[PDB]
Amino acid sequence: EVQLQQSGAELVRPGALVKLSCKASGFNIKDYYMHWVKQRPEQGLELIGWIDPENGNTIYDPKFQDKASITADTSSNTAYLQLSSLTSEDTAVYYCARDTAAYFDYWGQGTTLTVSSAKTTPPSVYPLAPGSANSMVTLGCLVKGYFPEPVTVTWNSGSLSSGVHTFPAVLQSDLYTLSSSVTVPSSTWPSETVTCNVAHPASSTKVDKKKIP
Amino acid sequence: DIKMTQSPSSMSASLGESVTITCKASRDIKSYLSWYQQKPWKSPKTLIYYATSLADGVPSRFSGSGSGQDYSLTISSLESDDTATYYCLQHGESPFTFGSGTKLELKRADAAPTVSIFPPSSEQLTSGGASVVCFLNNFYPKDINVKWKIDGSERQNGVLNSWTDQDSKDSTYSMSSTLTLTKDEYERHNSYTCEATPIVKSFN
Repeated sequence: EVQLQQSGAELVRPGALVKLSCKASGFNIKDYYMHWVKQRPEQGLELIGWIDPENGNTIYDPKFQDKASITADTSSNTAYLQLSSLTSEDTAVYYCARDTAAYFDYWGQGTTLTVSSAKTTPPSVYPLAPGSANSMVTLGCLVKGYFPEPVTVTWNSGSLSSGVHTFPAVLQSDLYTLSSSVTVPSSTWPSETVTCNVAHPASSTKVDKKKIP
Repeated sequence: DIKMTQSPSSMSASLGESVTITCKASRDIKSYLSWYQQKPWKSPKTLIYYATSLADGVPSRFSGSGSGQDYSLTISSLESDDTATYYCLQHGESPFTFGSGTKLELKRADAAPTVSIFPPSSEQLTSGGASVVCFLNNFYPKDINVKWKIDGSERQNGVLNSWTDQDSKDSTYSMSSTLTLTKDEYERHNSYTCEATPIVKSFN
């Protein structure tokens, strides 16, 4: 299968210099044009430029002519994206994509770049049980005070999909706060064992919080 | 730099209805245009290429028309899982450019939320801070007011609201309202309540 693995979430300070990577597998990048795209929170797609690994040739959307510098290593099947003089304006999700020449048939999972002075901080995870209360039973998880984005939240380690709602994080202070809700039938909550799993890679934090009344 | 004007910015239709999205290029791109679909927190997925060709795995109800400088994406029989943002991209010449996109939403039938107020936790209280999260789940339309009442009155402290994107299955929206407080400020008053417009749920 054709895949494109991108480097992990990165938090760096203003004025720094980064170089994100996009590693191909299942095909040879020497054969395609690879592209880089930027996408800010709840906003559109913006191409930065592309490269032809064969000869090393590149072309950039003029907006990025002095911000970005795309490179490739045919040996390692890897494409890079360098961004200099970082500002908060550069904080966003970056994607690499293969261009067959008719469309973009493969996209990397994307890399989350945060430009800020804030320090990495693990979240606290507080279970949210009813405490009062009946056909349905809703309970939630509360991920408070982590930085930078993002965090992932699962229940029973993946088991139980529907009846799930994870709300987008908001800045409660210098940090992020996020909540998630699950909805299992009455008989379950009690007897069963409902837990939420949190992952905050940026601080190699993993946590499981068993719900309790 | 060939510019791409995409239209409309956002729109809604009821299931079954058909929507048409358009993109116009600043010059003739000779059908070297493609459409994409992007759902929330997800990467984009190719929909059409060469103006009219469907991509693999893509349904029939998605079709592309136009030529020259004018192009359009038509989705005939609208499905609740069609909620997303669509982008056109032109490769008539480098640098290639995307349209500003169209945010498409499903126009279903009114639906009241399912509220669930939650009391701060001990571990949280273990730290000088308390939060009272309220969940308003699966409702439509998306707009809604959220009011909190400490005991019987409304006093300033701190409220934060977060909405999920539209549901692929039932086409509803969900929101969380979290009342923030300092531990000791919480250990005073007694009847906390979150209202929605009314609808109420509370605890002592």
